[PDB]
Amino acid sequence: MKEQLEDVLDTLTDREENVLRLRFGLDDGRTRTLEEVGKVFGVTRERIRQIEAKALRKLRHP
Amino acid sequence: MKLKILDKDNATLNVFHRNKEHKTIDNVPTANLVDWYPLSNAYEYKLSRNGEYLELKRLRSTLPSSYGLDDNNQDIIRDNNHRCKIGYWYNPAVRKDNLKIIEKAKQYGLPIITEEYDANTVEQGFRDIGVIFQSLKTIVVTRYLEGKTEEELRIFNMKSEESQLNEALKESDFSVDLTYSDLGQIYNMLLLMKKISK
Repeated sequence: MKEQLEDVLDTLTDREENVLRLRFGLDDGRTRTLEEVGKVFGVTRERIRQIEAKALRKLRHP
Repeated sequence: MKLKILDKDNATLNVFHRNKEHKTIDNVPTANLVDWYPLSNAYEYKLSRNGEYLELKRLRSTLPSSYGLDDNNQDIIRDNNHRCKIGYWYNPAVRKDNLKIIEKAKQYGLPIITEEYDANTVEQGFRDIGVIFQSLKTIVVTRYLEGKTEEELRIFNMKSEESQLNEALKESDFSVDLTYSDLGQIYNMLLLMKKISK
């Protein structure tokens, strides 16, 4: 789901999209723990998880 | 705040304005992003009350302060050297901090947005920053394991590499925080470069 994930990212803000790029290793190839990602954003593991959930839900519909 | 790079030369920017309303600004120049676009993950732009300016807003984050805005104080937010007049695409505060970030990236052997680059060199930059992240994750657990040197290391060591890394990161020093902040802004820069060079 490289194209579909991309269409989803287009609907998120810069910040949310980059959370997901980091998470899924879309740029450097390496997936990252919710904790690495949370540290990069200065937010909790849970907030990163909610962003990921929002994206998966968007990924399912269209 | 959503910046879309349409091609090497042209972007659009969509920002919250008021109520439920967003505004989309077209003909956004890609050339100068360093001078305006905040690289910090703790901030984003909103449209000013009158539509002439893009004004900074602090998100809810533990990341360091940038652009002289510690939290949302409209003395600084509304001030001319802290915002970006639309179509002028210059924000002195943002530019100043962006530039520190740039010099740091240059020091780490990463390509930078103010000098020439192409897709290959950006890709190499993402390779190298990935290496930095990984090494960092090794150092973080190393340092946590010293602290925190109790013979209960066995308890920690009952976890997987990921749970260990997670607990160490959770509990780390402010210094480590600063390293991750820096790297996050550099990552944002490399992504702007990737997108421009597509």
